[PDB]
This record gives sequence, structure tokens and C-alpha cells, in this order.
Amino acid sequence: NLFASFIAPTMMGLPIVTLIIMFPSLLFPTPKRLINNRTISIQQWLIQLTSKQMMAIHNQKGQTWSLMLMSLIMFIGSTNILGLLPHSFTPTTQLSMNLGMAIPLWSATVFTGFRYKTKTSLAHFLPQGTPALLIPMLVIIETISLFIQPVALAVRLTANITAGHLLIHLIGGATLALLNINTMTAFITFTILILLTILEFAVALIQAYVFTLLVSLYLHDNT
Amino acid sequence: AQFVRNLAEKAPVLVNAAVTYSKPRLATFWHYAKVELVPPTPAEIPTAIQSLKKIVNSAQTGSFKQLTVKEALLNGLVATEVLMWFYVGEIIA
Amino acid sequence: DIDTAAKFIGAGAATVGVAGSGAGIGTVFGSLIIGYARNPSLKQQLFSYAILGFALSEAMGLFCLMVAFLILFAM
Amino acid sequence: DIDTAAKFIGAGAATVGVAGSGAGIGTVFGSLIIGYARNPSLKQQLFSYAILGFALSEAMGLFCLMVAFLILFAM
Amino acid sequence: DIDTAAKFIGAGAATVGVAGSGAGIGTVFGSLIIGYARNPSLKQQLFSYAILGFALSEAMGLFCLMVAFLILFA
Amino acid sequence: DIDTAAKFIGAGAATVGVAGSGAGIGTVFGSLIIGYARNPSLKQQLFSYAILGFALSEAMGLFCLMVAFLILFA
Amino acid sequence: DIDTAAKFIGAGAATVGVAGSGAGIGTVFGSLIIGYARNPSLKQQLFSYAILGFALSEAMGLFCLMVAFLILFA
Amino acid sequence: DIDTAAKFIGAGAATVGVAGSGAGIGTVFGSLIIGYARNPSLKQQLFSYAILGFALSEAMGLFCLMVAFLILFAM
Amino acid sequence: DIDTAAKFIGAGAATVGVAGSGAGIGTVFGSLIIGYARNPSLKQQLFSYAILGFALSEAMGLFCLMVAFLILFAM
Amino acid sequence: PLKDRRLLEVKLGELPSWILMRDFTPSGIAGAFQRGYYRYYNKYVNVKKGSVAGLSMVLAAYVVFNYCRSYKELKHERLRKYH
Amino acid sequence: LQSLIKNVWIPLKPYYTQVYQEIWVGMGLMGFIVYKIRSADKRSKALK
Amino acid sequence: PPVQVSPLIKLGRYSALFLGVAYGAKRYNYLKPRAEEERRIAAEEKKKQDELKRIER
Amino acid sequence: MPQLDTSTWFITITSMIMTLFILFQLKISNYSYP
Amino acid sequence: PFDQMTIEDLNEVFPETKLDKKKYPYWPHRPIE
Amino acid sequence: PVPPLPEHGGKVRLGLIPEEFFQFLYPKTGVTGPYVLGTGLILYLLSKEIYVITAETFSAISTIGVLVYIVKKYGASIGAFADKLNEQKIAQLE
Repeated sequence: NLFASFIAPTMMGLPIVTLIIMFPSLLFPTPKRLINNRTISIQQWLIQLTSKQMMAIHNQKGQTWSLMLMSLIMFIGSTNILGLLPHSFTPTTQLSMNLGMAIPLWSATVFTGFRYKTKTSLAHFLPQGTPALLIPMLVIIETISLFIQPVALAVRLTANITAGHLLIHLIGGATLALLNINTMTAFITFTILILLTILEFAVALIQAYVFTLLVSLYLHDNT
Repeated sequence: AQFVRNLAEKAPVLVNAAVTYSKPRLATFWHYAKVELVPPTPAEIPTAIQSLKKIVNSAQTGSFKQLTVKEALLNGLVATEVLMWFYVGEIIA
Repeated sequence: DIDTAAKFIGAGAATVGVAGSGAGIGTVFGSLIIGYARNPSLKQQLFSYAILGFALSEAMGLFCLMVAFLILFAM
Repeated sequence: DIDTAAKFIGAGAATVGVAGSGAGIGTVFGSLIIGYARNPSLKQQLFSYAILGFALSEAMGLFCLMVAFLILFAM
Repeated sequence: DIDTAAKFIGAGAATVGVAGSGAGIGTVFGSLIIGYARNPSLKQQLFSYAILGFALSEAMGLFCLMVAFLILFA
Repeated sequence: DIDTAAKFIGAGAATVGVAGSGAGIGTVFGSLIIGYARNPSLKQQLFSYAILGFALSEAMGLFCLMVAFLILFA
Repeated sequence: DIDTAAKFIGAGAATVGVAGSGAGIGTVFGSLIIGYARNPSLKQQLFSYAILGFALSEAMGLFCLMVAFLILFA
Repeated sequence: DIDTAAKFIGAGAATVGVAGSGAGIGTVFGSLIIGYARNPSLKQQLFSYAILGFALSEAMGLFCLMVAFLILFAM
Repeated sequence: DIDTAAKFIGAGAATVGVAGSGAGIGTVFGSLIIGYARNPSLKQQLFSYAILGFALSEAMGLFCLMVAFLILFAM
Repeated sequence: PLKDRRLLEVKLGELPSWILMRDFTPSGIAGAFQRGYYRYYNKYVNVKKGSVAGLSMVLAAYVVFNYCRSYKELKHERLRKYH
Repeated sequence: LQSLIKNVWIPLKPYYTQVYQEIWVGMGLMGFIVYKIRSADKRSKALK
Repeated sequence: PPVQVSPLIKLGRYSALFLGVAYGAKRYNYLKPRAEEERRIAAEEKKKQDELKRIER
Repeated sequence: MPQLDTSTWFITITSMIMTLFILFQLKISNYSYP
Repeated sequence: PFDQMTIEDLNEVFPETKLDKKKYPYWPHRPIE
Repeated sequence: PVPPLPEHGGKVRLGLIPEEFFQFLYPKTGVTGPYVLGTGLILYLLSKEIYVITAETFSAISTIGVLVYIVKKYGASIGAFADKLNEQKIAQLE
């Protein structure tokens, strides 16, 4: 009845949904003059700021991924906001997109970690000088909770997003239904809805930071 | 509590001020709406019927087909304007 | 009917994953009131790191409520 | 009726989320006690974050509770 | 009847929560101990805050018990 | 029967509102320890407070279990 | 059908796995509040030591929900 | 057969013995945060005594997972 | 027969008892990490109390685990 | 004095004259979408005090787009039957 | 396509060659997995 | 500053207004009974379905 | 769960790629320094 | 003036503002000091 | 070698629709044509149920209320913020 909004749309028998995804690309235009208008100066400052903040720890080699990380976070922070609107589609909640955005990165990090620093990357499986009583019962745990990385790295975001849309739909429905009965309950649930809406405006970026930070330090480790 | 009730009394004064500011803007709208206190005159009916017949003249021979677009766009938009009032009457129904 | 009541039960069970969040919430607010009581200066960063955990707990709370609905209304 | 059974059972076994509220309440009021015993000055700001936690934990409490009363009978 | 069973089942399962009361009061009087033991000049103030938290969480648990009951005597 | 198993499991469930009281006792005692280890001279009052907290948590658990007994013999 | 009602039961039961994660997350970030207030000159390392644990303690409930999904749809 | 039904249900409600590991590890890592703050020159021994704890938390939290997988596939 | 059903249910339920074990163990190691963080002239006695607490909690979980295996392989 | 004029300039009689003087190849489709975007841009955005209306339009447009996309699945709950 | 290449291969060259060697492998793995899963579900529904 | 109507439109408007008022009253009258009866007969049908599941539960 | 009607995964993925690794790496690649 | 100019115009007026492409081929073509 | 900009482009009514519309319509009805025009367009959409009402309606209402609150309270602050960044780059270079 309500999983509808997650159904992949095509106004007819044609491939449209690849336009719901590139639309954000032009809410972030590119400048050619030196000085520019507001909407560009603002985002420019924003980005200088966020980079200077997050890419501090990384070493010099690891400082080549700034583009990828900030583009990742910008794209996602756009999508997850835009999806808020009345009748808009969230191309992230299509779990497949999240898997295809998670795996390659994690794998390529691990591969940089095992192409170089072979012995040491192998070593990170054994924390330093642990009791020699339990080695296997530890180098099993580390190596199982490694492969667990991308799976959660995606699913968290996916379901986190989904739940908010579903909850707002349902609360608004029960709002109308109570309006059938009485007046004040409707206002109660409407204020509830305002709160939820703000909270979603928030998580929709919290998760971007989480994502491209997890990745940043996963590169910090296996660089 | 009582202070909130006192704030409500101040809010009531603010609401009176809100009514006070709205009334002159409303008075300007009233100036446009003050033209008729009774139904419209049947004096210009001749002018309107004659303009209608002149439209029919421009139509029958195929001479209005020399118009520019913007004019016809305008005409059709105001036509649809007049039209919406039909559904408005349905609303009354 | 039987599948219906079973959905009901699974829902009433999945409801409970919110306690981790309620705890984490009270916990981190206590931690904040403290770390401010003995350093009222850097309130700003303390509050930032408060809500950043607030979110990472409500996330899982709503994971659980989401699965509850996912079952109840859409299998 | 079996659906009636599962409805009452869902209500009961979903009315448990109160644990989050309780634990967070305890933890927050304790953190207050301590941060106050240290510095008796900023009592206002401290009690402010205190009320924040109070109501923000009762928040998830009432979330769970309204879901219970959501699927009690009215669904 | 089957439902007559679910009656007591739920009216009993609806008291799992007082766990919260337990953990709270514990942490509460713990922080109170520490208070009086770090600044004895606050005894009554922090005792009042303690009875506050006590009442609060005890009420949570006991109204959950009222839930249990109203389920019992549906 | 139907009420037999009903009450059986209702009590086997309500009997779990005790772990919180348990952990509460434990934590209040840890707090007593620290407080004393700071100010070893107010032992008496620290202990009065702690034993009170114990009374309260134990009371809550005992009520949650009296529930189970009544379920048994409701 | 009972043979799938049981799947519903099992998944609805296993949902609650992430409560431990809720806890651990809140706890860690409170501890980070504190250890940043004490010696504010180590935010960096004290953050790198927090989200690590966040990852750990989330993984260990996300697994359980994955298992609930598996039980349901396979 | 309802046999397989309750087999499934038992695995599902037995894999719950991991919220322990969750909260335990949370608390452990917070303690490490602090005990590094007040003494930033014991990092090494500190991380070692932290891993000693993380492991024997994860293990006894995972035995429930393993028990569910076992009881399901074989018995 | 349904005896198998109820036995599987009760066993996979009773096996909850390890949550507390994990939680305890974690809190234990956290406290120890602190206590040593401030006071490193105690290593031996510290470690000893630590191991004692670990064993106590692990055993208070082992009781329930072992009796679950009992209920399964015996009744 | 000109063959090609703004489609508003041209008349209805020569309407097809305009329809046939203009091109239709996809290159001439990109070379139209671009003109539209750039009119909007250089008129409501690239100004030193751009406002909300410099942006709100495209948002409330995308809205109506994704509403039209969805009309089909919404004819199933009209509160009243005979409209 | 000349405008296309001169817009998306002048700047983006040093990235796909020097840095991103290791992500394309991952995308191939992604393709592997998606193939496997679509095949599995296609199989299971071909049954029913 | 009001702008006098180009009388054509002042004519075209209120006529259509009252046309629509009449149309609405006519629709209301003409439509009430059919819907009343279709719904009442559907109520017969739903009572029959109720007794069906009563005897064919 | 309509995220499991696998029919559409190919296009979603390919478009995500096209975007995340082309357009933004064009736009943001042009931003400037203070 | 300033507003009538571009980044290349700054390459023109100030070669010391130049973001050289050798020691820092990548983006943002210089480190984050 | 680049051109400058205006001070502020096409003025707008309700922050959403441009005015040029209104003027283009001035000759025939002058002032109170567009408003009733839109009112009728909308009462029509609503009457024939080209736009059925549901929860998403109120979701849109809430988001829009939030947004207008934000702008009507922070707009000029952000405007001067940005002009400040501009003048600041000008100076820090100049």
C-alpha cells in the first residue's frame, strides 16, 4: 500500500530513473569568473571548510582522495535532502545503489593495503602483544569483523533513510484519519510531523559524514 | 502561567494591531470592489453585443488570422478565466 | 488469521529494540551535563558531540520500528 | 478470536520500551547530582540540559507507547 | 478460550520494564553517595534531587504495572 | 489446559523484572565503595543511604515477583 | 500458515539485537564528551578511538537483523 | 510441521545474546577513552588490556549466534 | 512432537543469560583500565582482582548456558 | 524584415512558415535546452543579490513533474466517486 | 563525441590511471555478485 | 485604481456563473437517488456476505 | 520489499556510477582556493 | 578591476598565486596547511 | 575580460511567480485578474479531484512552513554573510 514510493518509476516503458539521479548535478554549478554570485561563494566556502577539517589526519599519499570523498558526501547530502519533498524519489533506498557505492571503495582500500605493507596489513589482524593464550580466538574475530565492513557500511544508510519516509507517510495518514474524528489530535500529530521533518533534515547529512568518514579512516589504516 | 496569560493579553493587543495593518490594504481592495452596490447597468449591453458581432465578422471571412500570437494567448487565457466561474457555480451547487 | 496474529506477535517483539537508544540518550546527556559543569567554556563542541550520538542512537531505534511496520503492513 | 489474542499480546510485549526512559532518567539525574556537587553555580543551565534529557527520553517512551496503542485495536 | 490465556500472558509480560527503575535508582543513589562524599554541604539539595529521580522512575515502572493490570482486567 | 500454560508462562515472563533491581544493587554498592574511598569518615551515613537504596530496589523486584505468584494462583 | 507465522515470530524476536548497540553507542559518546572536557588537547585521537568502537558495536546488531531477514525470506 | 516452525523461532530468539557484547564493548571503549586521556604515555599496555577485554566479550557474545546457526542446520 | 518445539523454544530463550556476562565483563575491564591508568604500581593485584571478576561473571552466565544444553540433551 | 522571429512575433497565418523555417535535429534540441537554462540562469541567478525565487522555481517545478509521474496510482482513492 | 572526450578526458585522466586502478577491480567484483544474485532469483522464479 | 471592464467580459461572466449554479442544483437532484439506491443494494449485498461467512466460516 | 525485485539493479547501478565518477569530478574539480 | 577578472587573469597579474601543477598534480593542487 | 552583473534580477511576487505576468495582463483586467485566475485554476483542480489529498499534502505543508520560517528569519543575514566573504576576498587580496 505504501512501499509504492520505493517502486522504481518509468512514466512509460522507457529508462527514466537515470534522470532522478543526475538532477542534483546542477544545484551545484561551477564558476568561471573569479568572483561570482552568492550560491557559489557559499558552497565554495563550505567545501574549503569541510576539507580543511576532515582531511587533516591522513598522510600525504592518502591526501589524493579528497575529490572522491567530498564528491561522495556532496552527492549523498543532496539526494537525501531532495528526497524529502512531497512526491520525490530517494535513489539511495534502492539497496543496490548502496552496495555498488560501498563495495568498490572498501575493496580498493584493502587492495592498497595488501599490495603495499603486506606483512603489516597482515599484522593488523593481530593486535600488538596480546596474550598468547587466545591468538586464534582473536584472529578469527578480527578477520570476520573485517568482511562485515561494506555490508553494514551500506545497510545502515539504506534502512536509516527508508524508515523516515515510511514514518512520515504513516503519521500523516493517521493525521487525516483522526481529523475525521476531531481537531486537536490533528495539530498534535502535525507538530510531531514538524519535529520528524527536522530530524530527517538532520540525519540525511549525519549519514553522509558517517559514510565518508568511515571510508576516510579505513584509508588511514590501510594506506 | 499568569505571566503567560499577561503575554496573551499583549498578544491580543498585537492581534488588534494585525487587524489594524490589514484594513488599509483591504480598503485598497475595497476601492476596486466599491464600483457596484447594485447589479451592473444594461446600458453597455449594446456595445458588448456589437463587439461580439464584430468578432463574428473578423472570424467568418478569415481576417483575424493575421494576428500575432501574444494577443491570441491573452484572449484565450481570459476566456479560460471567464470559464472557471462555471465550475465555481457548480461549487455553489 | 493465524499469520495475522503471528505478524502481530513479531511486531510486539521487535518493538523492544528502542531501549538501547533510550539508555544511550540519558547516558550521553549525563556525560554532557558533567563535561560542562567542570568546563562551561567549550559548550559548543560538547553539544555538537552530544547530538552526533543522539542521532547514532535514534537511527537504530527507528531501524527497529521500521522493521516492525515493514512486517505489519507489508510483510 | 486469535487476532484479539495477538493484539493484546502485542500491546503488552510492546509496552516495554519504557526501560530506555527509566534508565536514561536515572543516569541523567545522577549526572546532575554529581556535576552540581562539584559546582553549585550554574544550576540553571545544568537543570536546563536536565529538562532536555527528561523530555527527550520520555520522547522515545511515548513513541513506543503510541505504537502500542496504534496496533492495540484501531488497526 | 484462547484469548483468555493471552489475557494473563500479556498482563504479565507487561512488567518487563521495571529493569529501568532498577538501573536508574542504582545509579541515582550512587551519584548521591558520591556527592555527599565530595561536598557534604549539599546534603538536602541532592537528597531532594534523589527523591525526584526516585519518584520519576518508580512512577514509570508502576504505570507500566497499571498497563499490566488493565490488560489483566480487560 | 489453556489457563494452566497461560499462567505458567505469564509468571515465567514476569519473573524477569528482577535483573534490573539486581544490577541496581550492584551499582549502588560500587558507588558506596568509591565515595567511602574518598572520605573514610562518613562511613555510617554512606551505609545508611546505601541500605535504603537496597530496600527500595529489593521492594520493586519483590513486587514484580509477587505478581508471578498471583499469576500462579490467580 | 503456521510454517511461516513461525518465521514472523522468529524475526520479530530477533529484531531486538541492536539494543546493546544503542547502549554502547550512547555510552561511548558520553565517555568521549568527558575525556574531551578533561584534556581538550586530544580531540583527534579521542575521536579515532570512539567511532572505531561505534563501528564494532553497530556491526554486532546489524548482523542479527541480517539473520532475521534471512530467516524470513529463505 | 510445526517442528521446523519452532526450530526457526528458537534460532531467532536465541540469537539475542549479543546486545551484551554490544553494551559491554561500548563501555569498554569509553573507559579506554578516559584512561588514555589522563595518562597519554601508557597507550601500549592500555590498548593491550583493552583488546583482552574486547575479545572475551565478543566470544561469549558470539556463542549465541553460533548456537542458532548450529541448532538450525544440525541439532 | 511438539515437545521438541517447546524445548527448542525454552532453550533458545534461556540462552539469553549471556548478555549479562558480556556486559559485566566489559564494565570490569573498563574500570580496570581506568584504575591502572592512574596508578600503575599495582599491576599484579589489579590483574588478580580483574581475573576474579571475569570468572565470576562468566560463570554466572555459564550456569544458564549449561542448563540450556541440559534442557536440550536432557529433560 | 526577417524570416525567423520570436515565436511570439510570428503570426498565425505564417505560423507554419515559422514551424518550417526552424530546425529539429537533436543538436538543435540541445541548442534549445541550453538557451532555456541560460536565460533562467543569467536572469534570476547570476545577479549579485540572488534571492529564493532565483531557486524556488526549479524546486516547485520538479515537484509538479514528480506529481504528474504519479497520477496513475492516485486514481484509486479519490474520496468521492462522481467528480 | 570529440567535445565529449575533450570535456571528460583531459582533466579526469590522471585519476583513472594512477589512483583509481584499484576501484575498477572492485566494480568488476560488484558485477560478479549482481550477476550471481539476479541469476539466482531468475532461477527460483523460473521454478514457480 | 479600478479599471473599467471591457464590457464584453463583464457580460460573459455572471451569465456563466448562474448557468453553473443551475447546473449544480440539477446535478445534485438528478444524482442523489441513483447513488442512494446503489449503496443501499450494496448494503443488502454486504449483509448477505456477512451471513455467508457466518454459515461458511 | 521492492528493493528486491532485482529487475532494475543494472540501470540504477550504472547511473550511480556515471554520476558519482563523472559529473561531480567535473564540477567540484573546478572549485578554487582562498 | 576585480569582478571583471577571472582566475586566469590572476595567473596574469599574480604568478605567485599560481596553483602549480607539478608539485601538486591533484586537487586542490596544494596541501592543507 | 568578463562582463559585470545587475544588482538584482527579475523582481517576483510571492517569491515564486514573476510579475511580468501581471503587467502583460494589465491592459485587459489590470490588477485583479491574475489573482482570481489562479484562485479559479486551483479551485478547479481541487473540485474535479485532479489533486486528491492525502498525508503527503501535510508533509509538503510542514516542509514549506519550515522553509519559509527559515528564510524570512535568516535571509538578509546570509546575504550580508556572502557579500562579506566577497569583500573579504577582495581585501585579503587587495
